[PDB]
Amino acid sequence: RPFVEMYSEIPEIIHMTEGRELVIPCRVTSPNITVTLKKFPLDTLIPDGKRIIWDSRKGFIISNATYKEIGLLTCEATVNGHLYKTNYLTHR
Amino acid sequence: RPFVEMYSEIPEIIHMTEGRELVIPCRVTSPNITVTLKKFPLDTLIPDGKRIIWDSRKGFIISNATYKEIGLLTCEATVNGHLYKTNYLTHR
Amino acid sequence: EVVPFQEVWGRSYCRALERLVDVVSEYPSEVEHMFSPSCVSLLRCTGCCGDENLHCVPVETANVTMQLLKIRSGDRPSYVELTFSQHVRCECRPL
Amino acid sequence: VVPFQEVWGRSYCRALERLVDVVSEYPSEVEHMFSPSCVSLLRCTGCCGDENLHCVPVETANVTMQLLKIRSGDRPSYVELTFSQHVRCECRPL
Repeated sequence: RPFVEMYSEIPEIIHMTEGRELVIPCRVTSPNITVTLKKFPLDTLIPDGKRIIWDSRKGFIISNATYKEIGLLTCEATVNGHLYKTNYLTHR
Repeated sequence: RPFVEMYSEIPEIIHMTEGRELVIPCRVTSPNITVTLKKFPLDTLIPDGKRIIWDSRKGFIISNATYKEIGLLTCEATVNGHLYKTNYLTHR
Repeated sequence: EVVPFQEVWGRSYCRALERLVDVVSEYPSEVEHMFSPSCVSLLRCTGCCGDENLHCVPVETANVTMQLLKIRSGDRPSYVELTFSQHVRCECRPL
Repeated sequence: VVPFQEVWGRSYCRALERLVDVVSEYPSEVEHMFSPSCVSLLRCTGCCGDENLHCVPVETANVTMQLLKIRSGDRPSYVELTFSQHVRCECRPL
């Protein structure tokens, strides 16, 4: 298991506001583990290195949360032939 | 083909009046063919001999039309293993 | 290509269709609280019935149980399971 | 029990069948009565996870349907009516 917080089908509720920083706290165990950030239904937020920074010790940090970040988000990673997910719900 | 007047795709329109006679005119070539009156989606109108009469040269004769007989009606017959259909649309 | 007439007729006649109903309207004693999502999809009878003086009404119902999140002012949030009544079979009746 | 993610997916933002009046797509047809008088169209609907967003079409397409026009006293007609379907939806600020 890569995520520190054990999984639930049931998302963890994160409160956010437009404008202020947003942390998807999906921390992990090794720096060399690839984690996809998905937002329902079909968006992938790709780490670019300035608005979407991927920190292996914090999760994903988002500066300037627009409306496009409100909803059900999932962190995904595949380790040893198995797909792992952690769910979050953003609520303004 | 057992019916005299083919209505396979587009139904013939029959004007009906609340409480008066309503003929579904699906007359047939030989008096020996069994014909079934259906009303979409699920109804089947069996000729009981008085309220609903089957007359092979006329069609189905319904003596006191109610709101239950408004809509899409279908006469069905099977000849030599083939199902044939004629559709009527009753309107008030 | 062109949707055939009977398919057109059948799809709008009298049918149970999904529509969004909001949870607090199903559970008015819960107004002070918030649910996520705030609306849920239920089967409801809908249709034109072939006649301007008929309407499509439920003739049969059934319960569905749904998993939701309840957000509370001052308290911890909770996983919750709520039941709602769906329309399962519909038929045409007079106004 | 419908699992949460299905509950979510079912109400969030999507192109959903609803019944729409013909006269609401063809309002110049006042005099008459189409049969059927309403048709099934895909329409964007949802709670969008926020009561300050709403679910709007982002991609659409045309469908054509066979309908009938039962007339005042002229005679009945066949007609092929085009409508616009919602193919994709998204949540946008009100």
